[PDB]
Amino acid sequence: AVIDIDAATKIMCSNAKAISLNEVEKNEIISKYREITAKKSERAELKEVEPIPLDWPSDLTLPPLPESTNDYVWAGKRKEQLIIDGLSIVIPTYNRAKILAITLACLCNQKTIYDYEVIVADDGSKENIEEIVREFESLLNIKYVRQKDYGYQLCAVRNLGLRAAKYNYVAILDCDMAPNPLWVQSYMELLAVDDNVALIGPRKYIDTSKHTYLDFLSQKSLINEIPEIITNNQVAGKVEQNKSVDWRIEHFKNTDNLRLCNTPFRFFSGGNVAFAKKWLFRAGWFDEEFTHWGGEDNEFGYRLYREGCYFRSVEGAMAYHQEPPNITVQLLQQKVPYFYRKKEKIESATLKRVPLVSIYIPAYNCSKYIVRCVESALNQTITDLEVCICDDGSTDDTLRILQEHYANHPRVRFISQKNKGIGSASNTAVRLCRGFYIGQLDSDDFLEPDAVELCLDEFRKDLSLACVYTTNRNIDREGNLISNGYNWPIYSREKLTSAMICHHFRMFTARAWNLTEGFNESISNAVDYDMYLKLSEVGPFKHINKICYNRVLHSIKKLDIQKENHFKVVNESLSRLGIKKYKYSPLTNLNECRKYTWEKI
Amino acid sequence: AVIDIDAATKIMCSNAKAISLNEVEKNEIISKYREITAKKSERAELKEVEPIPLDWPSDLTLPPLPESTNDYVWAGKRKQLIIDGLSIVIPTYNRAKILAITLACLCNQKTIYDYEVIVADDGSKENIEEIVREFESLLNIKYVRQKDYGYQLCAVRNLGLRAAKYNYVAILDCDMAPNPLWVQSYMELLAVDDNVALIGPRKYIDTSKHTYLDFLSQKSLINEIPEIITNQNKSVDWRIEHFKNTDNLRLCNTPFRFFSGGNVAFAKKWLFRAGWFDEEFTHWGGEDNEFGYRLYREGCYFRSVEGAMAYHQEPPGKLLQQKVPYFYRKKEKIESATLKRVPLVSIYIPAYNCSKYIVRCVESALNQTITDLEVCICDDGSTDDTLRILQEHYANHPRVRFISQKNKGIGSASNTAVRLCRGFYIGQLDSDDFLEPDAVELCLDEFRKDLSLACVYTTNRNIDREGNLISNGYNWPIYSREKLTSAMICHHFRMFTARAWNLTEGFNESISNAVDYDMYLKLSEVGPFKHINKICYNRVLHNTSIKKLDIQKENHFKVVNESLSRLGIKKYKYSPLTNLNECRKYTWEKI
Ligand SMILES: CC(=O)N[C@H]1[C@@H](OP(=O)(O)OP(=O)(O)OC[C@H]2O[C@@H](n3ccc(=O)[nH]c3=O)[C@H](O)[C@@H]2O)O[C@H](CO)[C@H](O)[C@@H]1O
Ligand SMILES: CC(=O)N[C@H]1[C@@H](OP(=O)(O)OP(=O)(O)OC[C@H]2O[C@@H](n3ccc(=O)[nH]c3=O)[C@H](O)[C@@H]2O)O[C@H](CO)[C@H](O)[C@@H]1O
Ligand SMILES: O=c1ccn([C@@H]2O[C@H](COP(=O)(O)OP(=O)(O)O)[C@@H](O)[C@H]2O)c(=O)[nH]1
Ligand SMILES: O=c1ccn([C@@H]2O[C@H](COP(=O)(O)OP(=O)(O)O)[C@@H](O)[C@H]2O)c(=O)[nH]1
Ligand SMILES: [Mn+2]
Ligand SMILES: [Mn+2]
Ligand SMILES: [Mn+2]
Ligand SMILES: [Mn+2]
Repeated sequence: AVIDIDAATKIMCSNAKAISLNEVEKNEIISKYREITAKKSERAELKEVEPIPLDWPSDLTLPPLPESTNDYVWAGKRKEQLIIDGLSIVIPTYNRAKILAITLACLCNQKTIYDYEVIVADDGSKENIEEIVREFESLLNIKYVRQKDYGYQLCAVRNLGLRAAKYNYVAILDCDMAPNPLWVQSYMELLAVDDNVALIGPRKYIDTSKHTYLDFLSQKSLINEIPEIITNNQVAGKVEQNKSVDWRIEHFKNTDNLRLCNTPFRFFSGGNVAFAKKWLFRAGWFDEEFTHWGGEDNEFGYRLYREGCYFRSVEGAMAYHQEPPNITVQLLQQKVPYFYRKKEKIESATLKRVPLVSIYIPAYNCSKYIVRCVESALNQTITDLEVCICDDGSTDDTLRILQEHYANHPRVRFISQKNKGIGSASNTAVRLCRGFYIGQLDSDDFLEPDAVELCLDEFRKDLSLACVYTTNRNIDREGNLISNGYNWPIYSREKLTSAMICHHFRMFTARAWNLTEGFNESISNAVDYDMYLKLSEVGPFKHINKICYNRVLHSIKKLDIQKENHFKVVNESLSRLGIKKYKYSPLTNLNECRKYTWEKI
Repeated sequence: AVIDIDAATKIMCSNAKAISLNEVEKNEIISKYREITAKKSERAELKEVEPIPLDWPSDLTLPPLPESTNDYVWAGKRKQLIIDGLSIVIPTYNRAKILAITLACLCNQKTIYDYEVIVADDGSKENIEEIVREFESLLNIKYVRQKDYGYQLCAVRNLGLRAAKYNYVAILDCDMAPNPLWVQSYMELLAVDDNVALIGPRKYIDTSKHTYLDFLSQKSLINEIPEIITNQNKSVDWRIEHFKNTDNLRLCNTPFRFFSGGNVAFAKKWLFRAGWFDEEFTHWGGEDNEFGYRLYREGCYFRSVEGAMAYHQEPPGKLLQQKVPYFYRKKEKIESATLKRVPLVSIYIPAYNCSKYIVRCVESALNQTITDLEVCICDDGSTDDTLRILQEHYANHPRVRFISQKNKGIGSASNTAVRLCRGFYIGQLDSDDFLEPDAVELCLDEFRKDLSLACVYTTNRNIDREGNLISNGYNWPIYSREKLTSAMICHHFRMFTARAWNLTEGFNESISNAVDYDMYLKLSEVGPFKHINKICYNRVLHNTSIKKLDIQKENHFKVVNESLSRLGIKKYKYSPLTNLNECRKYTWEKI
């Protein structure tokens, strides 16, 4: 032999090539994998303690957490000016002019206080769409965008309009989705209060066939009067017809309009939605790689979620789908890791467009202990992950080593930058990660073969979890054991705002991270505590009591005053919670002391 | 019952009003101003020195400044982008036959970069869609349309630019038939340096005799057709004469004057940075010229390309002053003065607990020999009432604008105050200090005398927190970059070009002190400085600094210099010649 890349990854690339590597080889490598990721994290010393420090004030109560990952009421509380100009409404159209007409009519009948433009988006229609639009030029503040015919390009056309949209609030409407008179108002009135929430309107099905667009401009309510169509469903051999309905509405009333749902994107359907345009630049636009089978909605909604955008249902946004003359799970799979992606076995397992996990690593001068650091994650029971490193202007071979090692690794990705400190390094690396579950791994340390896996099981139990940390063992730079890391048994916010109990190896929901101000780039240290204190405000944490992190154990007078300094700021900075009646002051005037006192002000 | 604002402004807010003020009420106000501003800055002590620090390494030569504010070659040297392609927004209004010919010419483009054609239709009566729809199987053509609500050129240009999907855009009046090497000539340059906007030359020709089809088969006809006389010996792009003297503008200092939305190409990033086209316009110009100005102010460069020739087809039987002070603005007197929309000058004041000395500050800016000036104050999360003072003082002032943010250092307040300013000439004014009534004028003069000039600065005399004049401020007789890179010789009052600033990284929001020395150092690289040897600044002198902080002060200092490691200097390090903390003596260690 000589040198190489992990077997974990080796197998996936093999399972990929349509030309089967000889079983004899494949097996030999799989085994080598199985044995290198065989050890199991060893549980830790079972302790016993005071959940919420007694010293903790009995008049102080941190702002209650959110009741789910999409709880927008709680998001509303989070205090923290905007321009409420108008609502650019994009209507994707492929022929059906006589219908776009009706939809344009029901858009003339809008009783709202907001300015709204209608952007008819034509994706290479055959019928003459511009003819229609011109007819309305005298009623709506209408615009027309067109792209040539090159297939089914809804995502592409959706993008044109949204691009053409001039306001800060966009809305999307299939050309067959006739809004009700209160559509604009309903969306806008909510987008004006919270712009971090993507309103989703419901729908009903109507056979608008017996009418022309004139009937609607006339009867400015006719749209709410036309009977919902009926469906001839086949139930076990014999026919059963019922009133076709929006399958989502049932779910809407059972989640308080998705305020409690932990997977709102499952209901996001671009045929009638509204949101702040800023999100397009944050989570991207509709994926044009999607064919007519769909998935683009969920996949888009997912990325909205992964950034921190919320989801909400509006009844005032009811749209009417005009009657046109199964296995979605296999469509997301690749681009939506979170809820949908299920584990494959190394044998049949294969690389993923978007990894389920992203191990970020801030690296500065971690010369020799960095190739050990990266393989400690590439060699994990969870094969569906990636490693993103950020060279913080190392003054040593670090970066050079990363290249002659990972410059072509399908599962590793780095980025160099001029040294800006540890707070930054991270932001840069985290931003590099494309996965939903994100863990921390410093340069000189290294993990345990099932660290990531162990955390992953905890996220799956409570999809409300924002973070999950394990415990660690203090290690010799050389690699020798010399202690077991501090391990506070149970997690609670109070204990956190009293002492840094988030032992190392941490894992957080990218969405949760995005709901935070990110890493603090102006402090020499206390970076971890800050980030994780910030996280505690976003959601609950879960601690596993096993040793999954091997940490190297690596104080000149003046310095110290900084450390003490930083530590207390962090807790104070947590004024974010709108807490001003107290203050976490030191109790002593010593450097290495951490004893604190809740002095009132 | 009496109590109000200030003079100069008072008048301006009048000369504007539509009710003739009793010349009496007025007059006195005018004397107020005159005597309140009739003072002039006394010359500064005369010193004799040696221009370049005699310690300057012979083998150290500072990278040469640009030859003109728009020297894109220099810019080029200084120092992965996604070169997706070109988005060509073609503003259309009928002339459907001409469009067809133009589109036909874009079909014959010989280039390697990918491109798209967005037809921006501003209320055409004719069937533009038909023409677009015709060129579908030849061009990636998108077609956008807005209703006829008048002459909305800018409007439509923006609609299209918004619809652009690539990182590079281009505009071409519906009748501007591009030459075969157009798209290429632009991308070629755009891919190497996206901080320079490309201006294309034109030619007027007769097109009626043809049909868009001719140009499709005769891929080389638009070049053979004869120039005519549009409404010498024929009609010629007046700009072309200038394009060959200024070395394609590389030497021009008012490049925004040759900017046409009929034939240009630039990095879309600019729309997002200098603003889009100003829809507040009517039937003619100003836009091309005003948008270009803004670009200019945001550090953009203008370079006329030749290969981007375009042919202006002949039609069938068919304002600025407010927003542009750098060139056109005319220093007009007070009694007939006014409030210009876009100001010519802006004064930024980082504020932090200056409650006791702030009104005295802001005021002085207004009470200047200059009328077209503004003040942009940024309260850096003051603890005291600073903010309230400002509020109930200028919360309505038609020449003052302020803002609040949690205290984050001086390097931040600046980057925020300056980022707030709207004028072209920016001057620094510290809260507790106060300027002389003619300092914005003096500086303003020097700038008039030279446009290569990036910054002009005077000198000052120190003051007692209260007002008692203490000692006269330091003064280096003559400027030079080599000197500033050896010790802060850039005294206080300091005015620099908005553009200059924009060519820099702004203030350092990470250093307790030296910020000042870091900006004018960052600036000294972008352009030349002029030094007015007259006292125009009165700065308070606040006392006792305990050793510890004095330990970082000297630290920052040196860092600032070295930090000017952007000049690509790798062999020298500006180190100390003493471990003492308040010492500033240096040595050039050859590394
Ligand atoms: C009520 C509902 O479940 N609506 C969704 C459903 O559409 P539907 O299954 O209701 O079919 P549909 O034809 O109404 O959806 C087509 C929508 O896409 C447009 N179109 C169609 C063909 C074309 O070549 N270009 C084009 O832009 C057309 O303008 C219309 O707005 O499934 C789609 C999957 O893509 C979208 O997620 C729709 O929002
Ligand atoms: C190459 C050139 O010399 N261009 C400038 C010159 O054009 P011209 O004097 O040649 O004016 P023009 O008749 O070519 O019209 C200018 C452009 O505006 C468009 N248009 C016209 C009327 C309308 O209601 N909507 C509309 O979009 C039209 O398609 C054309 O693209 O002077 C104008 C003053 O405003 C513009 O600065 C043009 O950029
Ligand atoms: O300017 C820096 C300094 C440190 N680090 C990294 O931040 C982590 C923590 O710092 P270090 O090991 O030096 O001490 P630690 O902070 O680990 O206790 C390690 O990844 C360092 O490699 C960094 O990215 N940039
Ligand atoms: O946290 C601060 C501290 C000061 N300043 C402003 O910084 C400028 C210079 O501050 P300082 O007084 O320290 O500078 P000096 O007056 O000492 O030159 C003054 O206008 C202050 O009002 C600020 O914006 N933020
Ligand atoms: Mn449909
Ligand atoms: Mn370490
Ligand atoms: Mn013209
Ligand atoms: Mn001061």
